[PDB]
Amino acid sequence: LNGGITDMLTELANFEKNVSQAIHKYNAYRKAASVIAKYPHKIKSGAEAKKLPGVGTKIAEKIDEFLATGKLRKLEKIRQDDTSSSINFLTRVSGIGPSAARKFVDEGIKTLEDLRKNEDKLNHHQRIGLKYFGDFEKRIPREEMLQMQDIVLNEVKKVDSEYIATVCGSFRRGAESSGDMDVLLTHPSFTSESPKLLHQVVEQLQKVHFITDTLSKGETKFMGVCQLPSDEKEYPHRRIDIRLIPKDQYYCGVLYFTGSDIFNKNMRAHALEKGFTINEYTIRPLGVTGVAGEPLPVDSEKDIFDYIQWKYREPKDRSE
DNA sequence: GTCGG
DNA sequence: GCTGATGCGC
DNA sequence: CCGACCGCGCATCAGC
Ligand code: NA
Ligand code: NA
Ligand code: NA
Repeated sequence: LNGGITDMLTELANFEKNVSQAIHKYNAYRKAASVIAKYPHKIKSGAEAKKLPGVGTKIAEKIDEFLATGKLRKLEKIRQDDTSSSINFLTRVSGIGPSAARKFVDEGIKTLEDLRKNEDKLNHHQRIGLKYFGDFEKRIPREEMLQMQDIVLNEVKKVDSEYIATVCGSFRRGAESSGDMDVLLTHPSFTSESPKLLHQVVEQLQKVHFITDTLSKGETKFMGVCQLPSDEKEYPHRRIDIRLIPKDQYYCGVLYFTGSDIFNKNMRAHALEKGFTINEYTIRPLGVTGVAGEPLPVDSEKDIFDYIQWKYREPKDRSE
């Protein structure tokens, strides 16, 4: 209903992140765009929007200007500035953030073609981002997410049957498509109390030509690129993350990385109401002075809901 | 840019 | 070479 | 009025 407005706000967000290097303004604009996107009426004025949380005085003014004129002069200015628009474009390459993009543009590197000419000036991450520029911007239909899941769960199984693997994100909530694949991994041998555990899994996924490129990889986190097996149309390359988490912190991690972010907000709020604090890693009781005690045992997501006396919420009912 | 202490 | 800072994506 | 707004793992750099 307010597609024009939320587009305007997103454009402003991208400009603050990429050109102004103002990450909190970026997120303020995103917050505004989200809350307006969800508003079940066609906004008729700035004052109306300002009733919404995340929408303040300045955004209300831009909404008035947009509604009267169908544009923002601030945005037209920005779009007609070659430097700003080139900086903004270059950050669409994974690995090229606001700093690299400004540096590149400063020396006349402004397009994909320019990057290709200057690949010697890119780091490994950036080269991969450039290589799969188009594929990385594609969404992943749920039916492919399911084929990808089966591959990952099976190959993990082949390395060792005690591995536990869970594909999280909006996917786990029943999303009809995903931006990437986020995999949480654990193993009985890994706990916060006390060895190539992730490597063995990455190596096997490479072995079967599922994982095709690595952006980064250490003992607990892998970020890379994967592709489904193809005499017909070859699949786009996709971003996959794999995180190795201690088993005693595993289901808190699943909970967190399943979201939604709004769901996590309401659940941490409710946990506090009842004398617990939940973060990505643990659920801890609060003493009366507000001192967090030791992390509680967690053997499943359900355990966390139990502790705070909340009725178990199916992942697909976790929109908020 | 918006919010809350 | 070593340590701590920064950039980056999440 | 003023600081918070998540903060972490990894790659790379800055400074030594
Ligand atoms: Na508001
Ligand atoms: Na980028
Ligand atoms: Na605050």
